[PDB]
Amino acid sequence: GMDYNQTVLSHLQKFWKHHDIKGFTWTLGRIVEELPDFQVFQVIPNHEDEPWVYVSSGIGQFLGQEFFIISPFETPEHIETLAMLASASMHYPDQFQLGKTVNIGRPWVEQSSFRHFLISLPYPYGQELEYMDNVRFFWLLPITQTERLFLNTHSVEELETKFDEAGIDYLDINRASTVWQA
Repeated sequence: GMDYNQTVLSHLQKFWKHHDIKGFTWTLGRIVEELPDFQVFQVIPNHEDEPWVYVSSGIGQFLGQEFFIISPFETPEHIETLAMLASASMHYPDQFQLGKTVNIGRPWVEQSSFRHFLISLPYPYGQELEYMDNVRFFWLLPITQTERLFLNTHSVEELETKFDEAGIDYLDINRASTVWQA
């Protein structure tokens, strides 16, 4: 509800003290029945060399975590994606845990080929963002289609090693895959 959403907003505002943050709500849609008062918060860049961050608010009251997307540009695609994930996480909470992949059902942004996220610790931001009393903030990291397939026969730890070693640019909608299979 409102009090919980304000706790999330305060948490984000404290972490990004000098950024404007916009909140979004629904008065129509899956949200209204399935997760009343759910919000998305948008952390707005101060300059062209900074990304946009979209953060859920409301999932953590049931799941113990919220999720965020780091985007190279402004797009309501992420608002739409997070509403879909709010519904999915209420139905299938076991699939919305660290180390799980999320099938977006479409590219994360239109021109990318990446259709999955890997639910990750918030490596770009650290522990000050990760924890807020009773609730954690996990990163929806886009992964390539071949990376997703790789996770069927290899661990998340192995993939995360490949990510560290490549130094993946998670803001590049066309970054190279870090894995190849025969």
